[PDB]
Amino acid sequence: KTIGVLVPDITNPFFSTLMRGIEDILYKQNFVTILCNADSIEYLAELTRRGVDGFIIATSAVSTDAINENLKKQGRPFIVLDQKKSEGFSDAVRTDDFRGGYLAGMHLLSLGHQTIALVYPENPPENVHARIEGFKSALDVYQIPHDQLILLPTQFSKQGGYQITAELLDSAATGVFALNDELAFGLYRGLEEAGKSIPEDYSIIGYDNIDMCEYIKPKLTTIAQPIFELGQTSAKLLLDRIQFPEKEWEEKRLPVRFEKRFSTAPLK
Amino acid sequence: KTIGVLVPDITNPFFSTLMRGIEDILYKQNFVTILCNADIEYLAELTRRGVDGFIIATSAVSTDAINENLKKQGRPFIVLDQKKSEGFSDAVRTDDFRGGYLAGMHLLSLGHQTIALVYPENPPENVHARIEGFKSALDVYQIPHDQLILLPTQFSKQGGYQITAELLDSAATGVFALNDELAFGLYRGLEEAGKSIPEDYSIIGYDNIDMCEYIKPKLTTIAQPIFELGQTSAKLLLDRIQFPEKEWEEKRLPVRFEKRFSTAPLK
Ligand SMILES: OC[C@H]1O[C@H](O)[C@H](O)[C@@H]1O
Ligand SMILES: OC[C@H]1O[C@H](O)[C@H](O)[C@@H]1O
Ligand SMILES: [Cl-]
Ligand SMILES: [Cl-]
Ligand SMILES: [Cl-]
Ligand SMILES: [Cl-]
Ligand SMILES: [Cl-]
Ligand SMILES: [Cl-]
Ligand SMILES: [Cl-]
Ligand SMILES: [Cl-]
Repeated sequence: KTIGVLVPDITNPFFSTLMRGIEDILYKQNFVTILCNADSIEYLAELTRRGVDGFIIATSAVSTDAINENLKKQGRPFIVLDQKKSEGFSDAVRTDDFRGGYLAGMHLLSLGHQTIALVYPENPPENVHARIEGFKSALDVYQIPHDQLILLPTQFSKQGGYQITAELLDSAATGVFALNDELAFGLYRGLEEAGKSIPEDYSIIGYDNIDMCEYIKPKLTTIAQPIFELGQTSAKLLLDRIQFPEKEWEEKRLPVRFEKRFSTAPLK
Repeated sequence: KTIGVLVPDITNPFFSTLMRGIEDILYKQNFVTILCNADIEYLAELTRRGVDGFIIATSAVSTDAINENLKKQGRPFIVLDQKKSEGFSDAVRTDDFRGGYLAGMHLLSLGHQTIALVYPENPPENVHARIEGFKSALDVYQIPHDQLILLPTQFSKQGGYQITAELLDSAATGVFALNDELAFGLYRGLEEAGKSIPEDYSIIGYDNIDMCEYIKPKLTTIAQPIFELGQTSAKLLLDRIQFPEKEWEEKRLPVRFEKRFSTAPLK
């Protein structure tokens, strides 16, 4: 009666809210939900030995080999999502990353920003990469040369956003796409400390719509993933797989949406 | 080789940072750390799964469940935070009474005499100790226990947000929020009501989670040594596993005042 959830980063509200959505569904079927913070030790092997019944895997740190050796051999069904690539004989839930990046780009470009900084994790996971590709598709619509993107790779965290502020200030960028909300919060701090204002000096759009977006000032404009629902959907898929081992293999895709708040403005 | 960490609220950065401190130590001894959000039979199920030891930060795990599952099956455990002490366990605590006292003394030194307490309804004992410490400070300044504006709410950003209207028509000029998440709720509520911090309200929070340094003004707060708390809890458990008959310990770690920019002298 135990389901294991493997995430890249439990300190990110995205993954704790994901967990809450999972728990919301599993609790009703008397499953215990446990969470592992697995980034880049044999998590799967140990948890499989402990008799964990099924897994929900959101991290790329869990390899195909580890899944084959432990989950498949021992008949433990699993769901993949988020940073984890698809696997044979698993169900998946994904959100529309390409679309979300496209929406972010189109918003900044509609406001007249033409020199734009991209704040993103060095060596991004594939879902994050797809956001960047969608953003570049928006640049193509506006015929912005891809080398007018100011690339600001950093650590995927508030601290990482904070640390690239000096580079942002030394660039000609007027708008910023932060590849998650945590990165954006880092930028807020850096810009505040440098005596700058949002949106007067910089338009910023983030990604996820974690709750904190509504508690900072100005409130952060962002691409909303349906985070809680993503967790619920992953849990429902797993319960259905446990109840119906031979049901159709599914790769569900949930939409994102633009959440317009007060961290962007037309370029003057 | 698996250790179970039971927390009351994984969405609170306090508990995810706690977890990171625990992992930091356990990882080095090749232990797998798993986390449960517990506020059904967690212990019974995880004990059956062969979880080797537990770190229990939630009061939602009962003495009976511990006896029936952990003690019977020889699984050592550590208690902390919201969880009360248990026989034949080690504990690590932070100085809650002191922290509340520091918060009260700070607001009172600034001239605030009508103060609001924003706290969780049905507070756990550690949070109650903070409130008692705060009241001790009010005693030093001979503030009746009356003026104190009592604003119980849900233990969350949303809870802090939702008691803002109650705060606004009180005579309070200073606020002690019983954690940083509650304080963030107040920021949002006060901003939307067109108020300023600290010009209209002095606010002091509790925990010193990372976000305190990313909001504006930066939040004045009582720091718990969160990461170190997790590390200490993990070290105690490993020592108990290596030395089952070592001294039973109740470690207590200090708190400290983090003065930032969300308070100011009353004008
Ligand atoms: O915010 C954390 C990011 O990493 C994950 O991949 C999530 O999709 C989220 O956007
Ligand atoms: O911030 C969460 C609070 O609940 C817990 O009891 C912690 O000590 C912390 O202050
Ligand atoms: Cl969230
Ligand atoms: Cl949040
Ligand atoms: Cl803010
Ligand atoms: Cl949702
Ligand atoms: Cl959500
Ligand atoms: Cl079937
Ligand atoms: Cl400040
Ligand atoms: Cl011993």
